[PDB]
Amino acid sequence: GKIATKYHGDIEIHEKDIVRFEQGIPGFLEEKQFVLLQLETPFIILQSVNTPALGFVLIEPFSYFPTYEIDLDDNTLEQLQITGEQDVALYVILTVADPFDDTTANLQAPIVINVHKRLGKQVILTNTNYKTKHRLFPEKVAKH
Repeated sequence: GKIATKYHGDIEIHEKDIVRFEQGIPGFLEEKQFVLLQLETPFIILQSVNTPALGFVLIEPFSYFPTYEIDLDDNTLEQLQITGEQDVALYVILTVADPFDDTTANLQAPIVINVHKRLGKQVILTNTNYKTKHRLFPEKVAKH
């Protein structure tokens, strides 16, 4: 099938490309089908198959946040059929700034995918030190 996208133009996608988010994503419960499209960069677009403008910029968190450590709740593990960490790909969503060096990531709400089962969820971590905005880069502007 063919879809429109935010960053890639019109593309052809296969059924086996689709990751199903059975609960949608927070704010958009009706958005249950996404494809992951590499920004030809360490960046991947979480692209809705139904709504072209709904395309989020993702990174794999450890590339910028090497100590990122989360503990998924039992309900999420069941919903995504996760048996161990080998089943899982993790991503965090960026809030892209201009200039890019001011970009932040939401470490509180990672995207969690069981890759081989093609199932996804955005998990909101409630028990943790992580916040909605963590800079990807150290501060450059001088400060007292």
